[PDB]
Amino acid sequence: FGGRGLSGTGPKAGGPLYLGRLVTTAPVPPQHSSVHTDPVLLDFAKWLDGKGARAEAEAARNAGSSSALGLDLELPGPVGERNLYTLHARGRILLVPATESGLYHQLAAALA
Amino acid sequence: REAIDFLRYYAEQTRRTLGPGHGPLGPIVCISPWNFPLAIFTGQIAAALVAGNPVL
Amino acid sequence: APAPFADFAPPVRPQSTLRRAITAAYRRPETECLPPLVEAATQSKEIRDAAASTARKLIEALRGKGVEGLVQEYSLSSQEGVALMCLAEALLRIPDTATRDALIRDKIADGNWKSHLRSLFVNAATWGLVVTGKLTSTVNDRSLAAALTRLISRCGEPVIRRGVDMAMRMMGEQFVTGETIREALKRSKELEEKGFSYSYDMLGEAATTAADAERYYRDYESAIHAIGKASAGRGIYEGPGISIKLSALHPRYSRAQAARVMGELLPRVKALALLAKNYDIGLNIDAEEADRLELSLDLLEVLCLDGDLSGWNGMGFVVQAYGKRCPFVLDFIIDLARRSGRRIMVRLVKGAYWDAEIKRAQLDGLADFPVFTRKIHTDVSYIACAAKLLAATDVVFPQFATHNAQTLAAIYHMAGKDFHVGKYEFQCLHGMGEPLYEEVVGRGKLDRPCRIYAPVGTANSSFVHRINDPKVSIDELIADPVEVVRAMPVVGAKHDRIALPAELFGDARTNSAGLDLSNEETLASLTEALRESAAMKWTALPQLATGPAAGETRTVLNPGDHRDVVGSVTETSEEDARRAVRLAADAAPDWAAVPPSERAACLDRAAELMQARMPTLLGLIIREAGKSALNAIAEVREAIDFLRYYAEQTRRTLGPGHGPLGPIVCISPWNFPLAIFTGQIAAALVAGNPVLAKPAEETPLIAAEGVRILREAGIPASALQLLPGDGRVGAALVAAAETAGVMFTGSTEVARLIQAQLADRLSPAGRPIPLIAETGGQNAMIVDSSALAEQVVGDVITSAFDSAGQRCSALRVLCLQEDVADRILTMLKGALHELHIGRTDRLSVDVGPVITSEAKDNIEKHIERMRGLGRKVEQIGLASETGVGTFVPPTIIELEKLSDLQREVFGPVLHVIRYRRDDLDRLVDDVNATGYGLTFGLHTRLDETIAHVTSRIKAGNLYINRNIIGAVVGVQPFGGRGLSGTGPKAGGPLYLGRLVTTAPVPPQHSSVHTDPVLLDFAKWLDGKGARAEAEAARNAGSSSALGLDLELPGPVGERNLYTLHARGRILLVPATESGLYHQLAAALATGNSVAIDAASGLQASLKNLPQTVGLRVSWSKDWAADGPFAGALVEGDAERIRAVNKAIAALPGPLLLVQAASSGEIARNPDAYCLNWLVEEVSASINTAAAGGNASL
Ligand SMILES: Cc1cc2nc3c(=O)[nH]c(=O)nc-3n(C[C@H](O)[C@H](O)[C@H](O)COP(=O)(O)OP(=O)(O)OC[C@H]3O[C@@H](n4cnc5c(N)ncnc54)[C@H](O)[C@@H]3O)c2cc1C
Ligand SMILES: O=C1CCc2cc(Cl)ccc21
Repeated sequence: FGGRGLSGTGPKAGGPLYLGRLVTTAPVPPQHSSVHTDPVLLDFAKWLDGKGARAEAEAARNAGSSSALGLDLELPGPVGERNLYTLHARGRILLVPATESGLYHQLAAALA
Repeated sequence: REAIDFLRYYAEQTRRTLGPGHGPLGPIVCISPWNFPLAIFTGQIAAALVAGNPVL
Repeated sequence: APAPFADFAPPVRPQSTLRRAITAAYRRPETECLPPLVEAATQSKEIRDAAASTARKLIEALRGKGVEGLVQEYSLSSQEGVALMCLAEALLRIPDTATRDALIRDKIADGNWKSHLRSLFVNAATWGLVVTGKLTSTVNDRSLAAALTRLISRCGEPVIRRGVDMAMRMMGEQFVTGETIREALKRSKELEEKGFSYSYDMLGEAATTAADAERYYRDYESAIHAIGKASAGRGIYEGPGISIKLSALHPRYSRAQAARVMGELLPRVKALALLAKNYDIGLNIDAEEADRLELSLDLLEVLCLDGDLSGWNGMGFVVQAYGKRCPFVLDFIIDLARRSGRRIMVRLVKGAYWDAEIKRAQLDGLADFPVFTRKIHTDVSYIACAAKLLAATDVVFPQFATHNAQTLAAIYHMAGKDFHVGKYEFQCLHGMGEPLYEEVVGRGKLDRPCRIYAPVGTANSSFVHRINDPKVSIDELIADPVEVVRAMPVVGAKHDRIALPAELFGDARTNSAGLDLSNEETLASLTEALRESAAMKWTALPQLATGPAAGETRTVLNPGDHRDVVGSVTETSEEDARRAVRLAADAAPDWAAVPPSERAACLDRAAELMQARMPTLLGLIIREAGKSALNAIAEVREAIDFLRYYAEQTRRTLGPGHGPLGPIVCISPWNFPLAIFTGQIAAALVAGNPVLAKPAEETPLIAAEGVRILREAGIPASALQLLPGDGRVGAALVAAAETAGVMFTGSTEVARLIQAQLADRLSPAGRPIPLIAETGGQNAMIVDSSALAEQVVGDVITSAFDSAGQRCSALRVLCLQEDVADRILTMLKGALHELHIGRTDRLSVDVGPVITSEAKDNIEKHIERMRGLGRKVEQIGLASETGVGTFVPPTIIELEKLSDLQREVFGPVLHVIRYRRDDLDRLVDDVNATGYGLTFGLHTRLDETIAHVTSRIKAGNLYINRNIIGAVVGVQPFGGRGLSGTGPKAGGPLYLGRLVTTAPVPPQHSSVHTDPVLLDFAKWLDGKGARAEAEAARNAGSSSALGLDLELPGPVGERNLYTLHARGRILLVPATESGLYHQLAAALATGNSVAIDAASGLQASLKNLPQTVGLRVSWSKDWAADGPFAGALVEGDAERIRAVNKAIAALPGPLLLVQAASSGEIARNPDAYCLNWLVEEVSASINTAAAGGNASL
């Protein structure tokens, strides 16, 4: 339970991301993964590689893999009901970088 | 029931995930509403506690 | 000049009565196999009670006595358990224990596991089976990576150490008896002292190359010495033996290669048997696929009659009770034992290849399966065959391999009280059967010996699963399959949920039937039919509506041997071609008036005729087109499938409002001279159009026979005219004023010439003349380090060199991940040199000629250019006999970059490039950058790579973990994008709608998804006051089938998906603002972006677009600079449409599917622009047996 916009910050109560917010290093929640890779992230990583920013291109690819964007799960519940849980893009992320590499890392995270 | 489910859910989620590298924040202030005065009260507190934080 | 087909497939020896009885049973209906097995397996009430009691006692012992404890101790999820075992396997690839323990403590236990160790999860499908009992073909590596991170961060080093110790015990001691034969022998002493014996299996099968066969040979030879040394004179019953697989000892172990098998494989088996003889140990020949059974009998017969092997009774042979031939095979073996005086060791098994046999028989369209389809039938078969064996213990040594306590008990009591070591034995698998047979071996138990099948190296129906299932009672486990089967309503009924090959498509249509080229009766019958076909005076004539026409006559030659004259073609004059079109125009109303179901009945009758005539048609295709027998079967099957598929699609769709175009020119290629020929013509005909059939100049005879068959089936002469000849005939047909549509399959360059000719003309209704053009592909396959090299090599060899690479789908560029490139390349070159190239009237020929000398010269010029550039070129050496025809040796060329390849080379030429893992996405970019988009293959076990690659590749036909050729009608609807074609896909549901002036709604053609940019545009339209256009936009959003996602019925072990995607960027050439809005709505509703003609002057009509729509809109002054486009929408009067259609035809790159409407038509007709032609069909075929088995089966 929990919404977006004026309805709150997330993560959802009674959901698998909740405890991760209450620790300084978040764990990987159960079933939290996705085989989808954001295609713009991929385009960004190739651009970084063509630019010689090999550390950032590597970081971008790793972000694309570890992102759980596109997760699409059915949760156990009662008969006669289908309860679905999905991870989507949040929207537009404000990036406040200080350095070029910081910007590449933030952009990779947001694009992924 | 919702309070009970929060307790057991966050307990199981902890058993599935939390290890020594997932350090706590420290004291967490949990401010709850009057419309779910047990369930949301318990859910926030249980989550903060089981993640290793003392709760106000 | 050798007489055609005189040496097609002579058997290894004349088939004895006993051998013919085996062959007769090959695919015998299950209801006919089972009654005699029931009768043979019947035992007395007293014995049945005694057996049920013994089986109960065994099962009670079993249930009253690893990975699951680990999962419990650390609270692991299933994915965590699998991921842990994959980690442990990887850590065990580190040889030095202290080095591994340091890595765990210092790097792995701290979360850094990816940097220190190819995906960790390449074998996760195996570990998944271990952990969960469930099999997947591919691996969710992102889930496993998350799970591994989670479990390490939660549990740390202790869980890793426990996982490592568990995997080491399982892989070193439970999956195998030992990593080496010396180790396996050391570990066998314990159970040999308790009364077991051993048969060692040096893990080895399916040799791909001569070098691999030689490696397996020396593994067997070295093992025989080690086992014989250890046996130390214990003899064949008390002492250990060896088991071999014939497929390990020769890379071409098949009936088609029987001469090489007898000449090259047999001496190797003899040499190993001679060594086993000198040590007096057992040497057992394992049983493999059903199409190798009878071939293996020829080896068994020679060996048992070879006097050099006399005095030794250690030769053994497996027979599989799940096979319908098993009792007849046993009759043959028992007789062979009597004749030879050798006491043949006969291992009775149920069988290990069940899933693969079901899939293979379905793929091959054969009459029935060579195995039973109900497990209980295999159990009855087993017991029946045990009865036969137990009656012959004086001449054979039965070896009852089973883990099923009920099966065991039935046979134990069937055998009765008299026993001595050497009379018979049981057998079981190492690390699986010992708990059961610990209750059997030894004077304190049942006092019967058991031989353990011992591997050596580095299913809810199963007894082993059911024994561990608490919901399965002992009563269920000791149920007598013989009496259960006897009591069924139909004894031997096929399994309800498995389709016979003929019924693969259920009520939709009848699957075409193939021929079993491993069946000696079929081969003998086919030899005669093929020879007879070569004595026929095949002709092709201009067959006009008014009768055959006179013309210039030339001979048609076998491309594999120009001395072999196949027939005569009389070619069509340009004047008669033009007359044919006028005759078709005159006859068009009469054919259009034949009701669609009757037109479809013509197609169905032609399919029956082609099916009946298949053997004769095969012989013609083999000799006229240079095809192998197998490829000719596939081609006739495809023609049958087209006929039946388009007939069914007609019955599903066509009514009187779907008016025909008029005369359709069908230009077909030489590489599928019957199937593509038939498919184009059948579709046009059944859509109500009269057809001018222009076959390739190289292959007119089979075309004439196809027309003869269609006319015999009821197509009137005026509706189907045959116009043999060269491109002048094709050009005359295309240019004829009354030509209303063209279906072309051939080169992109000729398609472009046709498009330019058609651009000058409009239909009677003022629309562009439809062109369906299927053209080339520069087809790639990407292979990552998770793929199985042997599967890859087989699929590459087939995809690249089948039909001499003269498939439009043929594999042109193989992309190998760098880490595995050298190993796969070495195996590929080795497999290349096992191919037999020659005239195709021999079953042993793998690759035939290319079609003409000009084709040969063009291909060879490419190869020499690459060789001149310093590229490594691998070529098979050709025999001198190829000189009389036009052959190109199968060739492998290693390229530096995909850009080194600049043109489609239509021959048996595989290009290989290597890529770094991190460059996969750029590689997909480079593949797409050719502009082609026909077939594409991906070999990987990793879901993340599948999702990534298949979401980025732009190709019409995708293939996962299989070859990329032989697309099946209605299963992999065939056709690509870009330079590869206009679409719609042949053998797909959009095809017929292109051949009528008003397209029907295809079966299953809808989508509940609405393009969101369409929706934003419709809101913008309403904001601007364009209320009618907004409504039309919303209607287009609903009518669009973008997002359609279907699974098509096909064989087990494969998932065949059909999806509708956006085409790409549509060129919009509007005339009015309202026209622009309607065009934009049509394009957006189908997921496309647009480039709008800037010369329209309508820029002010798109002020203030939402950003979402703006992102999809470009304005184009220079259309050729802003492409490639994927289609075009045009508005204007007839002169404007003609001028735009001519300008679009001049655009470089792909042939654009153009739709045109007048402004008034846009206002009047909601379907002025048809959305069928604004989406792109994609077919994806996933081999789900690829991990070794079939989960759902
Ligand atoms: C020592 C040993 C050596 C062997 N050597 C070979 C060999 O050389 N070649 C070979 O092919 N097999 C061989 N096998 C057999 C194969 O590997 C399986 O172990 C065997 O089929 C399992 O049968 P079962 O009596 O143990 O168990 P069960 O659970 O009784 O029988 C399972 C078997 O039933 C059959 N089956 C399952 N479902 C169906 C169905 N729907 N319709 C029809 N049949 C079905 C399959 O054959 C399956 O393996 C060998 C087995 C042993 C123990
Ligand atoms: O069949 C051929 C080869 C050349 C060609 C050109 C056109 Cl316009 C039509 C057909 C054909």
